[PDB]
Amino acid sequence: GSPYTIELIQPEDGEAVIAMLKTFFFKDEPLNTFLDLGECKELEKYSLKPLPDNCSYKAVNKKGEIIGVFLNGLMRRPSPCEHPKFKKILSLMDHVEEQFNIFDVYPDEELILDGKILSVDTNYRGLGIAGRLTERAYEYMRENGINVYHVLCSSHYSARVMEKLGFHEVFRMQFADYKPQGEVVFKPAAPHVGIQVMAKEV
Ligand SMILES: CC(C)(COP(=O)(O)OP(=O)(O)OC[C@H]1O[C@@H](n2cnc3c(N)ncnc32)[C@H](O)[C@@H]1OP(=O)(O)O)[C@@H](O)C(=O)NCCC(=O)NCCS
Ligand SMILES: [NH3+]CCc1ccccc1
Repeated sequence: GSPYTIELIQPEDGEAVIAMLKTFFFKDEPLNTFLDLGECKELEKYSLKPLPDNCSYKAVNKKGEIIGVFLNGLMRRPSPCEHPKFKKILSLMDHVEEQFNIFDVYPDEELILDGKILSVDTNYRGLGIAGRLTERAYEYMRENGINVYHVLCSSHYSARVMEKLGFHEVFRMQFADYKPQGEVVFKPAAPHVGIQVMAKEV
């Protein structure tokens, strides 16, 4: 009996979204937790960047507070940062993109939807809000003729959200195996075993 709405995130929402992410995602996404991310303007800018694509969604409670967000942006088929902790995360994301091209799985797709930042207020977890946020994007995909939803998960819990919705894990990289320059960079808490790249054909 905790009602909420699912709404498109507007440009004026940037501040509220960042406030929520700082309380939750910035502290409790597993890589951020492992590194103890702290203040990070670069992740703020990173989070705001896809908003103008108009396919990022917020869950809002009966008090008008944001209790969940899924920030998404369009991702195109490829063709030929001072914050020292976020730099490591960014390098990991570059690395995955170097080792796995989602577009090889979908050779006839030019544009796909990329699920970038997913966060739900701890008090409201286990109610399927992340799933509701994810499904909302299907409406956008259908309107725009987008066929694939790609979500790189750094959490076993977000991977579970995607699995319930019928996403399949098309690439796994275990953190224990990520050793750029020969040494382990990340050792997040179990059950977060690795990067789980999830894809749905909607
Ligand atoms: C990942 C996250 C967005 C899921 O949101 P959610 O709305 O709770 O999603 P769900 O209700 O489907 O729960 C997913 C799974 O989380 C697990 N979970 C972790 N903590 C939980 C808790 N406090 N309450 C209930 N379930 C929890 C459960 O295994 C659950 O599976 P199940 O309910 O089907 O048995 C949320 O856990 C979160 O914000 N985590 C921290 C930030 C993060 O890791 N983001 C994703 C990085 S890719
Ligand atoms: N998709 C999750 C990856 C991630 C982890 C931490 C900061 C930004 C992005």
